Amino acid sequence: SWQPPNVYLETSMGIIVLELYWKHAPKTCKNFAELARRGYYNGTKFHRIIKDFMIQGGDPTGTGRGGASIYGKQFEDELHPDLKFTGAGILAMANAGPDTNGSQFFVTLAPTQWLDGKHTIFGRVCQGIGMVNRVGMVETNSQDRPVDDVKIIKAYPSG
Amino acid sequence: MALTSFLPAPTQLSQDQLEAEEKARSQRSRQTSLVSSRREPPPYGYRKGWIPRLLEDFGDGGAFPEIHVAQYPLDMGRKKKMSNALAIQVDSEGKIKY
Amino acid sequence: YAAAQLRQYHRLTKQIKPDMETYERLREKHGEEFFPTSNSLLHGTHVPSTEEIDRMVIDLEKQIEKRDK
Amino acid sequence: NWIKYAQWEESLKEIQRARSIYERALDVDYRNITLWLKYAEMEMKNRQVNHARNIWDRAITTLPRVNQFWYKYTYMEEMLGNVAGARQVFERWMEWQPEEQAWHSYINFELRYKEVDRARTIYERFVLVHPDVKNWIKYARFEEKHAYFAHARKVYERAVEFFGDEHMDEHLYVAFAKFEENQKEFERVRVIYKYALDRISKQDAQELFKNYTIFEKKFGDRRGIEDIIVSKRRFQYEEEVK
Amino acid sequence: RKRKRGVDYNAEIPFEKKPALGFYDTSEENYQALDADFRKLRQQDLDGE
Repeated sequence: SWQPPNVYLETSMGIIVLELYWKHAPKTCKNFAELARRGYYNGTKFHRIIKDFMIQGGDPTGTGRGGASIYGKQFEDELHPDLKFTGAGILAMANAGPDTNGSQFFVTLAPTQWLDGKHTIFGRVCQGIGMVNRVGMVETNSQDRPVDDVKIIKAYPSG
Repeated sequence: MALTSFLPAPTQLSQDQLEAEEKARSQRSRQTSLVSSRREPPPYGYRKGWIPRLLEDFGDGGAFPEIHVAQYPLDMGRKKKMSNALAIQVDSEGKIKY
Repeated sequence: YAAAQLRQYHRLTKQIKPDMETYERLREKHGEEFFPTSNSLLHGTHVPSTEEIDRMVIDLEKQIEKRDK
Repeated sequence: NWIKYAQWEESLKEIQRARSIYERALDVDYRNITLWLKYAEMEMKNRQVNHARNIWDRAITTLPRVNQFWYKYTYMEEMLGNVAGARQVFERWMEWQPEEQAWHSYINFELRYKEVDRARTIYERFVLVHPDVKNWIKYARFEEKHAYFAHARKVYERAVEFFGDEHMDEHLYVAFAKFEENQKEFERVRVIYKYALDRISKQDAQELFKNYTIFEKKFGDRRGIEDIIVSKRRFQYEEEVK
Repeated sequence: RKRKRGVDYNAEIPFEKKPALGFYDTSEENYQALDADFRKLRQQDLDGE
């Protein structure tokens, strides 16, 4: 039940550093840091990249159906009245419905308004925002899958 | 066999070389003194009451969800015009996929 | 053809050489950009000014005018 | 025939028709160098810079060995003052390892804008791609002119190490003697010439001897000057005797 | 007119293979139309000297 600082992503393209608000959603932050600590993202990829919307990432199955948690497959939401989906580079926990969150995050690329109805924000990107846009410029298909591998190499709950 | 074994190690230096060695070492040091572009300040950590308005404020980038103003780091998220350019797509860790 | 083109190239490059002012003006303000690698994202964003384009066209004519001979 | 039709539409300023003629002509023989040139020229004249860029960028991908395209593309950026953009074209060119003359154009580009330290780094890369004695002399003399003698010597030392066990050109040693002459290391100079004279035949070493005999005429005593000259004459008279 | 071919080259760009398009946007830039000047132009002037 310890509180690490900023999480280092080390993607195939470069480094991105996420800031996490221990002020507002600590349970997701502990979960995200622990999965980063144990090495649960080492080799997972950005499977769903929609242009000018978001980048869903992080699944050992690579399907966009997989994931568990440190509590086990589900935990509640933290729909906080302060965090609002505003601009690019917000980090947020990808959902499948009410109070069901696994281990899939998504980094957002534009202001979205219908999102914060039903998703938990916990984070924002803070180092090399242009590299996110380079991930944003990745070739897609009908199901919005990348042709190459945009995978996360390593991740560090540093500090 | 190379002259490096037939010529003595640089313990032989004329007075002109002694002055020139100090001059050549300082010349290298002077050419790297051009610091170039002084970069933007990072945002404040205790963000109460601060509102980003310029591109400069973002510094390192990223939008602040706790600040209730529409933010557009590096002009992302702004409604783009009908540009016919295909995306400058870059491979995993390689060069730009031309 | 290569050698005469090279001689042309040596002739053309030496005639652009007195334009130090536009280089010097650019180098300070664009020194953060002035040094790119082949993988840097600058390609595709450069929108040159109309006057620079005009200078190119005139200079192209000078190449043609030589080629005429 | 295609060029005549496209130039006629160009005279009518019906650029949209002219464009389609060039593209259709590429479908029959994309390898014809002159076709690409005529298409790119027409867009440049009419200030349609982005169209011309797309033509050049396509050309270098399909026909990388056509050197003329690279030169012309950089020449566009140079006239537009896009010194940064020009480098990207140059850097992507060097990936293919082009001919010697291409490198010199890139070197001269930095030299026109006085970026001495960068020119050095390109020189190092160039010499590794083209390990020829001429390039080593050029690099060494470059450092020498700017008085960075601590760098210049290392270039000469590496050169006599690299070539010395494979091939031994008199041209390098005459140059390196002049360096130590500037350094006034007359003892080092004599070592260089002896090392060359013991291995190179006296009949090729005449220009070697000629600079050496002038060298001794600059700083050597009369006794030393005559002995090297006598030994040469002795060899010459021995050739007469043989 | 009783022909299957001919007049089609006046209605549109006949065989409009588009320019390839990539890395620079160029849907924006466009060109000045032909200056007509139908009080000096001649048949010899279009073909040239």
